[PDB]
Amino acid sequence: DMYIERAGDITWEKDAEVTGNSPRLDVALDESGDFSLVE
Amino acid sequence: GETTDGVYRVMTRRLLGSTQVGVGVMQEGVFHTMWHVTKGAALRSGEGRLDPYWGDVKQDLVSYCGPWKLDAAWDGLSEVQLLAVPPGERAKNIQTLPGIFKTKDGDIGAVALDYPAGTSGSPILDKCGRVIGLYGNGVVIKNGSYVSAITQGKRE
Ligand SMILES: Cc1cc(-c2ccccc2C(=O)Nc2cnn(C)c2)cnc1F
Repeated sequence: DMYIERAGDITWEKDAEVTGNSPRLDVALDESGDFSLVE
Repeated sequence: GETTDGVYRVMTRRLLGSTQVGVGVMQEGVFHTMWHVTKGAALRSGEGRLDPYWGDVKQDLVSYCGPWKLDAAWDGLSEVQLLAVPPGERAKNIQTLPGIFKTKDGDIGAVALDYPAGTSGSPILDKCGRVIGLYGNGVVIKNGSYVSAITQGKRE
């Protein structure tokens, strides 16, 4: 039985850890809402 | 229940201790999360109940207490922030330039940041602090990492 707990305000934060790349990927979305890689 | 705007953890006691199954957004009195977090089940906020209002397994989205309210979109250019709320750890902003999911029905923003599955439903923000979608529905890549769509609903 599921419950919620507040964790923060939704705010842009100047000078936050900057990370992650920007990949362009061919994907398919199935009726179950699962993405998959096309090639 | 607590109805203040912000980001919330989604918890269960149906497993060992209290386990974080995901995250969501409270905005204008509506709770927003991903379908795969709740599977459309009701939620408790204190002694208050939140009932599902709208959901779609294909979009992997669900709203509680009202219709989907979040309508901002990735510009296609600017960096964004994942407000990651990982299990047992403080909310943390992570700033990143989205890549692109190319599909037969159009291009979607994607974020290449690796977090535990219990982070599903964390909001992705633009520079004005607007929620442009939710993190936690995507794909495992050549490298073994996770790349999440920026999943946004529609506001009617
Ligand atoms: C170990 C592991 C983690 C994840 C994962 C990582 C980050 C955010 C979300 C997920 C996630 O579970 N998504 C998701 C979509 N639909 N279902 C049912 C589940 C994905 N795959 C894995 F193997």
